[PDB]
Amino acid sequence: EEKLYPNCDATVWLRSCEEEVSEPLEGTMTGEFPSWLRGTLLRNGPGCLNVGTMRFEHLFDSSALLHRFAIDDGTVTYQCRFLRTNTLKKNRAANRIVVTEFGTKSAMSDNAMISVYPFGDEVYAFTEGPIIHRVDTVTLDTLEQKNMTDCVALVNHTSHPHVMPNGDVYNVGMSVVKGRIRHVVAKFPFTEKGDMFKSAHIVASMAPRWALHPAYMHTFGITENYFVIVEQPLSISVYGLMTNLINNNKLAASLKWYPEYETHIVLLSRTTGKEVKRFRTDTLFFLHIINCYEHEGELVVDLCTYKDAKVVDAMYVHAIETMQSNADYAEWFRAKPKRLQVSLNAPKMTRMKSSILADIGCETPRIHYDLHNSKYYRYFYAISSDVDAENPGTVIKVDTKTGETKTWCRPNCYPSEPIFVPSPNAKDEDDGVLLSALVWGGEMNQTVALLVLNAKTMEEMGRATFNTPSPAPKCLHGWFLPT
Ligand SMILES: [Cl-]
Ligand SMILES: [Fe+2]
Repeated sequence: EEKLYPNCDATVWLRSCEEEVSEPLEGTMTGEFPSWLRGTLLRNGPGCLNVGTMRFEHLFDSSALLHRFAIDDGTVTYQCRFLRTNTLKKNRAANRIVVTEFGTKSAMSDNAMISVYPFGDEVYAFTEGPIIHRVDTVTLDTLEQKNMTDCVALVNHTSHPHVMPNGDVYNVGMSVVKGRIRHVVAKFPFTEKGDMFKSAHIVASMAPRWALHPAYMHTFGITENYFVIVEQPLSISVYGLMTNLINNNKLAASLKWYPEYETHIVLLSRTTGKEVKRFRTDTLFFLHIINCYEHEGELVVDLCTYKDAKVVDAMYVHAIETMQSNADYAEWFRAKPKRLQVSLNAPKMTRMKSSILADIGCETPRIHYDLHNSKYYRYFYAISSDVDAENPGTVIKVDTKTGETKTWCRPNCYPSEPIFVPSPNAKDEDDGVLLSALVWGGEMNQTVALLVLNAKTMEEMGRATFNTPSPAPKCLHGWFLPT
């Protein structure tokens, strides 16, 4: 009758928005918002498990729900609107699940629920299939879609492209070249006058370790001189995926875990586009690389690591529903931030040094991205990933130099991925604020807030709180657009 994880309400993930907030909701302000903070926080995430009388069976299948916090002069409004995807249209028309999903068989999907990223002045919602959807940054209307297979011959891609200071976008994905799978880096070059998608081209590539079992990757790294590919022993079975698509099996069965093999860190030259170096580390699974950089002949790769890929199994609806009696659930979610380090001049297949960055589980990490991505940095921000923590909704700041942590948490409160915004006359790396979207657990399922933390102290500066007309689903990733 009793809970193994009494301080954790996993059912914050199991909500369906029943009514869109199309018109801006006025927010109840507490504390003191920074007056200088002006712009739009966009969020994306799962937002509907229901499809007529049917129900999705995995969280990754849940319908993409966009969120908008408009911030100006200490006032904040809230909106949320479903992304108008092909999958949503087809499922709603049929009033049932007619598209095969990651975790659900139909009775490829374009449910771009993972993230939102800027391509110049435009913003696109992503999943890892090749179709992305443009989003109106004011109204959350779904505008045109783009097909990355048509655009640059990507059959799939990560939902976490890298955005350069000059506006250029890089992303990694799979491409079939002369009947063979290759991992490729696509570049979407920014110019005011041009079209980033029209001028998109492949700038690097890499052969998979196993020709018909290419490695899955959710993120990739970039340094001054290299694209960094972390090739983990979780693979997509080409024939498996084809089979499941034909026979209408959930596509998750396409993933294969091979723990007898190690993880490789592969550097592709930004100059030549070819693999130039490769190193080894332990068998691990990862989703989010924190940052990569070169410093005085050393390569640094910071990422949030698991021992295996069981976190995927943890996010089945049934697994979430029954987690309070699951003795292994916390271990499935057991992530640890690690620094992988090696000399750039070291021989090929040298083992990397692997160090823990902090003695606390971290996920959905962010940094002072605009100034520190691909470069030396000191601080990252994340959310606690320990299911069995005293408070599993902790916002964490890690000082990578010292190992010092600073935290913010409140009872029954579940903050999102924190996004860093620098202060107007910023001197230091952590001279700014964190924006986080809050939901609450238990029966407090129709309240959302924008939290603003002081990045130096991790103290709450201010908060805007909203009530939604229907259940408020928990989001995944976002982006801040300054005015
Ligand atoms: Cl607390
Ligand atoms: Fe992600």
